[PDB]
Amino acid sequence: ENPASKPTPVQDVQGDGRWMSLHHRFVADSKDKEPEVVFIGDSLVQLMHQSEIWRELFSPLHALNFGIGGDSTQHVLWRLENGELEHIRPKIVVVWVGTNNHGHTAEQVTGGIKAIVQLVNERQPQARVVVLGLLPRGQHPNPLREKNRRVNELVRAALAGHPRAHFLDADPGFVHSDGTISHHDMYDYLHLSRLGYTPVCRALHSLLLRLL
Repeated sequence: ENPASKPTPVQDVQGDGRWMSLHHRFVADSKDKEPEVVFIGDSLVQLMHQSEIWRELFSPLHALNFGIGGDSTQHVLWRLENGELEHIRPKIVVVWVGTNNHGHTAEQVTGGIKAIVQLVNERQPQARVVVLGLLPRGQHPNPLREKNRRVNELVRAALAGHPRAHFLDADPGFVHSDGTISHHDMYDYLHLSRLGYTPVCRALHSLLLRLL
């Protein structure tokens, strides 16, 4: 198997069960709410909710945010199969995962992303699926930049022929001419500051408004 597309939960090796607590909260959310849009993915999705761009741009859309820090594609796949898509009928599902898939080749990660789109197409066939490109990372040029770039190419190629599947590259150009990423945009060269989220969320919001 491709480990990126084999659904599996995160095993708790620390002891406080926080991952499973989050999953259960999201399952409860889906059970009790009627979102038009659901966002699912890793910390880039999760921390988008810690506003203050979420309330102005995405709350009005009737959205649920199921981002979980540290998740790889297989974790998101498992969550979608194990309750987070139940009791809802969203118009759009936004997917943003793959940067945490350490140990998986770019091809494998792409396979994971395609599995997530397929699952969504099966369980929520009426929904359009938006997949965000993986952002660059690291202060200077490094292998993860090339990897994430390659994933984006392969995913873009994969979704090109997909009527209601949309690939969005939300990168406004975080990697500068000198090859650096500014801590003003990504405070730790991975997670986005408020300043970093602005153009990303702006790009997403526009697309969501078209589709909607």
